[PDB]
Amino acid sequence: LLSFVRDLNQYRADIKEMGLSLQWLYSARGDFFRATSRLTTDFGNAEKTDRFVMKKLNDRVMRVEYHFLSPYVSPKESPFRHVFWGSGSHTLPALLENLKLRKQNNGAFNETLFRNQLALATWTIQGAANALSGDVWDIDNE
Amino acid sequence: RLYWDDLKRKLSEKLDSTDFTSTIKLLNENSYVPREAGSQKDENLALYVENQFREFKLSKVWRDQHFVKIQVKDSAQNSVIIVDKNGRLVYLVENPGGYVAYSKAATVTGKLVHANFGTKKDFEDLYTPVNGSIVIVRAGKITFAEKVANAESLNAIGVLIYMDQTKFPIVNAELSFFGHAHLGTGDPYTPGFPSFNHTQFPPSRSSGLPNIPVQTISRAAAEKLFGNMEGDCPSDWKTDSTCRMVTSESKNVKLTVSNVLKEIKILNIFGVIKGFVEPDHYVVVGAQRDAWGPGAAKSGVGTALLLKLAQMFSDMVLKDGFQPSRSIIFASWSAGDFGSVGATEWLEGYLSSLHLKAFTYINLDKAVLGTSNFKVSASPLLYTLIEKTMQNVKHPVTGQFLYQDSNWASKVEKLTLDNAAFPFLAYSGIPAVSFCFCEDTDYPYLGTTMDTYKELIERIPELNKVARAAAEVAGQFVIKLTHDVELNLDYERYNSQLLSFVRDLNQYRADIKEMGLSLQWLYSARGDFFRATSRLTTDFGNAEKTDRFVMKKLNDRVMRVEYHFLSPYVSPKESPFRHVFWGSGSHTLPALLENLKLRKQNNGAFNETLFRNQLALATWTIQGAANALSGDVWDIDNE
Amino acid sequence: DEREEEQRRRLEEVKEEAKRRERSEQDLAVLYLEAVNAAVVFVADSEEEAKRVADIVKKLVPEVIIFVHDNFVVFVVDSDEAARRVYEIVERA
Ligand SMILES: *[C@@H]1O[C@H](CO)[C@@H](O[C@@H]2O[C@H](CO)[C@@H](O[C@@H]3O[C@H](CO)[C@@H](O)[C@H](O)[C@@H]3O)[C@H](O)[C@H]2NC(C)=O)[C@H](O)[C@H]1NC(C)=O
Ligand SMILES: *[C@@H]1O[C@H](CO)[C@@H](O[C@@H]2O[C@H](CO)[C@@H](O[C@@H]3O[C@H](CO)[C@@H](O)[C@H](O)[C@@H]3O)[C@H](O)[C@H]2NC(C)=O)[C@H](O)[C@H]1NC(C)=O
Ligand SMILES: *[C@@H]1O[C@H](CO)[C@@H](O[C@@H]2O[C@H](CO)[C@@H](O[C@@H]3O[C@H](CO)[C@@H](O)[C@H](O)[C@@H]3O)[C@H](O)[C@H]2NC(C)=O)[C@H](O)[C@H]1NC(C)=O
Ligand SMILES: *[C@@H]1O[C@H](CO)[C@@H](O[C@@H]2O[C@H](CO)[C@@H](O)[C@H](O)[C@H]2NC(C)=O)[C@H](O)[C@H]1NC(C)=O
Ligand SMILES: [Ca+2]
Repeated sequence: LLSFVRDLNQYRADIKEMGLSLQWLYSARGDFFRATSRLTTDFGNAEKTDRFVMKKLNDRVMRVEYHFLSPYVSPKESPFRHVFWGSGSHTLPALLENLKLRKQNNGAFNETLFRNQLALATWTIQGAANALSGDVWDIDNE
Repeated sequence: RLYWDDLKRKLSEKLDSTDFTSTIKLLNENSYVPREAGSQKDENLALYVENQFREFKLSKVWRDQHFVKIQVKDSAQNSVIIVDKNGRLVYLVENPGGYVAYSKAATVTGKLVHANFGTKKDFEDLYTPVNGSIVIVRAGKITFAEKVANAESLNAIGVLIYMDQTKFPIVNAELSFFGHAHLGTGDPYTPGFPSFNHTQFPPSRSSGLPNIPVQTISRAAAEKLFGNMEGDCPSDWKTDSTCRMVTSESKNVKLTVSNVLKEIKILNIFGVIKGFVEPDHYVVVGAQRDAWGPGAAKSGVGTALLLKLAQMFSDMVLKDGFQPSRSIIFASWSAGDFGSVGATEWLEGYLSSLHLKAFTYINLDKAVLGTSNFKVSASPLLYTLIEKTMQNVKHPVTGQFLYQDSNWASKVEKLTLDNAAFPFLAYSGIPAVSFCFCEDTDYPYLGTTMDTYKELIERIPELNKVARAAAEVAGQFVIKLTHDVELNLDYERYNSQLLSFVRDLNQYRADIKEMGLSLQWLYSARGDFFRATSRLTTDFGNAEKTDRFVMKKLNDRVMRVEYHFLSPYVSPKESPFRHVFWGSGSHTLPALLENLKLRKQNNGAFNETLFRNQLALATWTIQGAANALSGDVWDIDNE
Repeated sequence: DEREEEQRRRLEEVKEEAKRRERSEQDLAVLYLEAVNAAVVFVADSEEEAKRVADIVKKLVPEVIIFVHDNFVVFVVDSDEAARRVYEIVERA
């Protein structure tokens, strides 16, 4: 995630000229870091002989890769839904290339597509962080 | 240790000592009415519900903040005018006080053609075509959005909606009313993704937003319009004698709608009672808080039921030793009048957290509208739970059990777009249930300024007792879903559903045979699903209920049943209602049946390649659900 | 070549804006109706017919407020009853 936002830094002005902000990406990054740190802490404080606490924590672990599959894309027409390692306009590299087309001032840049990409990627990351953080009522979002 | 009988008896004991009418009357005080979505009184009622949840000492009380776009009236008044095509006279029919949210702002002029209810069959059996003309329809059978969509499908330029006296015996003929015409749920400008600031609100419009103006009019305005129209309305429509069909040659109608979008902040209030064994799995109980007018029946009854259920269950857990295995979430939604916006956006925001965790939703909206009938619409997985509940809960008036028809399950109507349980079932794959004590007619004051406490207590003098019966039904649902190690979710029910499907296919067998296709794979999938359900029931019977690990495996397999009927081949953003049984779109079984129906009509409306793909994807959805229910991947048998 | 382009587009703009201010008599009648929330706006062929129809309406509906303007007649009422009566009279007389 850090690398992702760093790849965004080279386009600050673009993000600034479209009236957009990167604050929500940093907040989602913080939430994901918090979720991973507490998951490691829970693994450390749990007893490995307790089959059920370990099962719950391992289920939370097994949901990590699944939550990076884009939930806003058709799996039939774009099967490679992983926003990190897939292909299509739903991936972070596609967002970066579309944003790249705004500096190189041709008419290839699609602003509405970029806004939708940013929204969907931001909430994919935030939802992965929320799901990793625990129960739905224990999400500290405001 | 308390068992089911002890919990039932204590629940009934607490229901006897509960005063629902006082809270209903409190929700109709001037500090809470009217409570349009995002208004100050909506926030006041939200704060009251939050403080009540805190005072009940629930396990945790929290809130969700959303910024959604609704539509409100503009300073420019919407108008319905009659113009003479000679140009010599114009006549203001009405400046309506109500409006239809999400209507397009436009001015259109043309003939006025009467459609009975706006259904597709009403349009097909019509003498006068509606293309290029304004359509006037009665409300009552389908949502406003469905009427407007059916009108747009035939190139109508406008829609007028009124309440006839036969369907709505209202003395006040000038009563205004309100609705919305968005063919969908949630914020129509954030289709498929939560209405949170994190998204920075990109430009995206739901495909269900209409492109023609639609306006609600009073019955007096409808009769004034009929005064300028010809032709008697059909007898089977069963409407007023003043009804007419088409405008005269000399008269046209001008409809002007100028509603404006408005961004508002809505609050969703939540309280949670944590479980004692598996607190990560939970039931959700929700109720709409907002309303255009006073919304006593539309919002007050449901909110009072939510408050009372939360209070009673908190008292049972804290004082009566009730130890639910799973958690219970009580939710007060907002912006429900605009298409269950709060609940839909909550689902879209926390889908990743609700996945295989929220296993049942119980809606409380409009649960008390009458006393004659007890009606229910739910996923089949809850049917058994409903039956057992109807067999021991007594009718508030007659005193008999609600279970009087043994064939009730074959007459259940599926959840509709206007019900808050519909996005829970069709989009997120959570088994949902809605129920109501109602009449054969519709409650006439829904969406009007006459939906007050006085009218409700006058139509239903036994309001306290009926509210108690509805709360008993909901509480027995919650107890059965949270108290035992078994979930009381009946997967075997879906077998029946599948049978109906293939039977509905039989009337098109010849078509299936001339396209070179077979139904043999569907029957094999039915056999696989039936055997899987039988094996699961046998495993539940042979298992030890104290062995938490075997029960955990079997219950996880149970909790995946509703999710596996969500179509995995469609985009959840553009087709959110993915459930092949209860959703909408070309991926559902009813859509397959309608497309197949078009093959008899030998015109080019039938789409063969679309039908072949529909059949393939539905067949493999059913087969994959059966395979997933059968067990491990290596234990799947293939011919 | 670009001078001819700007000349062409300026003439096209003038055409569009000239076509957009095209009013009908019914448009002015509807503006009269919507301005004061009138019930009926009647466009006569002459001021005499306007006066005669207005006087007939005033005789049958005394409470109506009548605004006679060239050959246009604007009927403002206080109740829907008077609106219906005025409309029937103007449409059938
Ligand atoms: C509703 O749809 C109908 C059907 O398209 C529309 O009526 C159609 O109007 C056009 C032009 O007004 C007609 O075109 C003429 O058709 C005659 C047919 O004999 C042809 O000889 C002429 O050369 C010309 O093409 C068309 O026929 C007519 N259709 C019918 C069945 O009468 C109607 O206008 C639509 N409603 C509205 C309000 O626009
Ligand atoms: C999250 O998004 C919402 C909705 O976009 C933001 O609320 C809106 O914020 C704008 C700008 O601060 C408000 O407009 C301003 O209104 C004041 C008062 O008239 C005026 O002086 C300004 O010139 C500007 O027009 C707008 O009213 C407000 N909308 C609502 C419904 O409150 C919110 O700020 C965002 N939150 C964060 C943390 O970004
Ligand atoms: C009958 O139904 C079939 C199936 O839906 C229709 O064929 C479909 O036609 C559309 C538009 O012609 C095709 O859309 C395509 O989408 C891809 C997505 O990447 C895009 O790249 C293309 O530019 C195009 O927009 C779609 O592929 C195609 N589907 C199939 C299975 O052939 C057909 O049009 C329908 N017939 C009638 C008369 O409506
Ligand atoms: C920029 O991206 C948007 C979003 O993908 C494109 O909008 C699509 O437009 C087509 C028709 O042109 C529609 O069928 C789609 O429904 C639109 N998509 C969405 C998400 O609204 C737009 O075409 C792109 N612009 C260019 C120049 O390629
Ligand atoms: Ca949304």
